[PDB]
Formats: sequence, C-alpha cells, structure tokens
Amino acid sequence: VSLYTFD
Amino acid sequence: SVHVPGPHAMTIQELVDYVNARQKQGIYEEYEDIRRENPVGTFHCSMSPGNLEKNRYGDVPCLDQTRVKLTKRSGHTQTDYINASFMDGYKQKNAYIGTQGPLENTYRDFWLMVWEQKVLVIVMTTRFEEGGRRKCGQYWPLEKDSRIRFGFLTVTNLGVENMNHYKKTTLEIHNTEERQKRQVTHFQFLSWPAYGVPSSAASLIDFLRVVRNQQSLAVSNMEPPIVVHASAGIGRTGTFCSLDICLAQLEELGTLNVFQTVSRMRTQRAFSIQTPEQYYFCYKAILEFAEKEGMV
Repeated sequence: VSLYTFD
Repeated sequence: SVHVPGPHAMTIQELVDYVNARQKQGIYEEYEDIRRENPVGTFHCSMSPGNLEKNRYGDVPCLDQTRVKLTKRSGHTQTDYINASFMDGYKQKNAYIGTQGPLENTYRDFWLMVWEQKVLVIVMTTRFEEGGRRKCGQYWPLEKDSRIRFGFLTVTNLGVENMNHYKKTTLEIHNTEERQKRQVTHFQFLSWPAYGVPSSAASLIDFLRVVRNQQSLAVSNMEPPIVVHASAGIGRTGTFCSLDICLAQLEELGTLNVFQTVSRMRTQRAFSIQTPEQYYFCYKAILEFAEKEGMV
C-alpha cells in the first residue's frame, strides 16, 4: 500500500 | 552504453536557446512526453510474491531486463531479486545501479549486491525519514567502529566525514566467507527532499564531483557501478544520474541531450526522474553550471 507517487 | 550523443546532442548554447524557447512549461510538457513513452520492459520479478515485500513502494517496481540479480543467495527469502537496476552512464555501460532505499528485509540483499557488483561508491540522496515517514532504512553502521553483519558480509564503519550538504562514510565490507575486504565510500546527500530538487544545483554538482572523484580514486586502486539510491531510487536517483551523464557528455564532447538521457535512462531504471520539476532541474542545473563556468 506504500506509494511513492501519491496525490 | 545506451547513452550515445546521437542523434540530437546539443551544444551548451543550443541548450540555452532550447530551454529559452520551451520555457518551464515546455520542459514540463517534455517531461510528460517522456512519462508517456511506450515502456519497454516488464516488471515480473518485482511483482512476484516473495519479491513484493522487497519493494519499498508498490508503484515502483524495477525492470526485469535491467535488474541487478543476486547470485550468492542464502535462505528461502533471499531470492535473486533486489529492487535495483543497472544503469548506463556516459560512454559507460552499467555506470550506476539505481536502487531503492534498502528496507530492513533487503539490507542483506543490498550489501550482497554491493559486494557482488564490486561497488566502490554508494550515493544516497535521501534522509532516513521525511515527515516522520521512513524513506530509507539505516542499512549501514552509522557510527565509526560500528559494524553490522549481513550474513557473510560484515560492514564496518571506518569513519564519517560531515560535509556541507552530505556525509561521507568510509565502510569496510568484509566478506568473511572468502576472507576478502573492500572499502566502500558511502555518500549521503542530505539536502534533496523526495519529490524535490536539491536546494542548490551548485551543491549537487559539487557533490557529483566529489562522488566522481571518489569513484575515480577507488577505481585507481583496484569499472564497477556507482550505487545511487534515494527512497524509491527513481526520482532523485534518475535526476542525479541524468545530470551526471549530461555533465559528463558536456565536459567531454561539449554536447548533451537531457531528453535522450532521461528517455534512455528510463529504459534501464524505469520511472527515472519523478517530477517535471526534477526534469526541469536537469536543464537548469546544466545551464546554471554552464553560466558559472563561463560557457554561456
């Protein structure tokens, strides 16, 4: 669930 | 190396005109053009169960075709996989390994890769935490004389030099199975936030020179890749490597092409350069360097 590119 | 000058290398003055013509938004649009290029490669190893947990980010796999494979594995959970990509540099195959910030469960993989790939220099462009969010594990012994054993690789901290914007850590890697030792220099750049650009292109370029000098020095004492990592190992990593390539090509041939460099890099470290600001930074850092060097 860890995203590098998040909004 | 994929990073040949052709077919549209630009002189530094053409680069000035190019950036002037396109402006920030045109360069941002160019970055979007790069983001849309047909992604050549697959991510199956990254996505394999067993390897998923070895990715710091669910949205930052690494390409199958260019990944650094681990050979001397030990234990079920050590597959051949590390989220790490061979990256060509200017006139140099595999000048870099672009990799994520090691996770606790990939520390040993990381050092195995460093050992197997004969790495002499590690470049880390991340803090351990940003916003109290862990961005990178403390995968190396932080304090002089501290050591960590990663299986048959014992990493010992031989000294830490605290410079402006970076830290230089001299590590010994002792392969205790083969009774071999190697000094690795670990550079941690501290003033480059994720999703951001360094506070000072000049500071980054000086850091780049320090890294290059250390790589050259270490190599004169044995070309192994420089490990370059951030948190995901794509944004600051791609930007660092792209700038390095462009500056190296500029120095040697008086030409560069950011678009080619980044496009080609993204076929090796997928997703290299993560924001249009970083992409624009490549251009502006080069131009700023060019100005400071009287080239423009």
